[PDB]
Amino acid sequence: DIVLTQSPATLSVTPGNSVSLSCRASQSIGNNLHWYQQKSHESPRLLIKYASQSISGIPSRFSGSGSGTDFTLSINSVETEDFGMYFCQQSNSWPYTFGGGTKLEIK
Amino acid sequence: DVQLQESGPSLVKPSQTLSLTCSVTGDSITSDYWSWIRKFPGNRLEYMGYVSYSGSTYYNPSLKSRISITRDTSKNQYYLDLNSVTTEDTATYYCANWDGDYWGQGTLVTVSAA
Amino acid sequence: KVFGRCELAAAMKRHGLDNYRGYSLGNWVCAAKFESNFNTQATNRNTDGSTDYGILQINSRWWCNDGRTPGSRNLCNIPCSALLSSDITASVNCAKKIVSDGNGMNAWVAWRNRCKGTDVQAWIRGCRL
Repeated sequence: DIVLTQSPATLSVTPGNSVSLSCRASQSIGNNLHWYQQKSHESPRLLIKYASQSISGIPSRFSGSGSGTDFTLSINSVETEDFGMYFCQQSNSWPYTFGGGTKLEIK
Repeated sequence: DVQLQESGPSLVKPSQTLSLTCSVTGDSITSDYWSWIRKFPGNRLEYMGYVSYSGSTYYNPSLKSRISITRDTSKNQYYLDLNSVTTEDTATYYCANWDGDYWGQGTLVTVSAA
Repeated sequence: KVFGRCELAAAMKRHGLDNYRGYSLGNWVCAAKFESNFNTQATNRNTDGSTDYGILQINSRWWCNDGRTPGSRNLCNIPCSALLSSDITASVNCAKKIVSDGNGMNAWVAWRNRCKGTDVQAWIRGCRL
């Protein structure tokens, strides 16, 4: 299966500061990498689809970039509502797989 | 608009079949692809599978063919059956459309001898 | 817009169609060639009242909503007009959902009749990718 590795495993930041989250695939997956946010007691929420495509209803401060095996999710000026888990998922090949997740917390 | 919601037992015994239901409100199930995803105790997400418009299914090989995803148009619901469960199947189960735009609230199912 | 063969191959690779769900890039370039002759504005009205839209001739009865087709299902949750842009983003997104069904690329009749079983790789050969 395609293995997705996320880093850092945990990231502490002060609201107002920006961050970038990494997700690398074990083999090329084109632009077929999606980003999800998940908070405790909640279901995942799609933030970015196909590496960099925006999602209606998601804050503009979220952006994605990358192709092939290296992808990044960036948050321009983190807000308190952004603290939680972030997961990347690939849909290039079956079975779809998820990265191990990156926890974003207040420093 | 569309709403999804999981229902079914929260406690099951080892070796039995775990069954969950996802009720769809707002549009026909015949108008999208439907999936099941679960989260294990350590923030580990696993895509279980999905059923597409033609009835074709795609199941994660990790499940070793113990899974079945079916639909019922008349009730506008789809289901998840997982046979011979073990404590390794304890997790929070979610239903969601293939696009990932609509998710259920998720439901914890614990597999225990008790 | 009418894409050049190599121009579309490079664009589709950028849009992640190289080896998407088991289908090599040549499949998509070939499909576009025989479905719309590389023309993003191509449209074809069908007898059942549905219409095929864009470079990949996506049908209005099952995939997109043009608001003029009987039992429309809008499986791609997108307006058919979006599939008529010179920007292939929406067409690729919808094509990916289409091919993710058990029928795969057999959804494209032209591909099935002129590409399946042929040396599809030839469609991306001689191109700067």
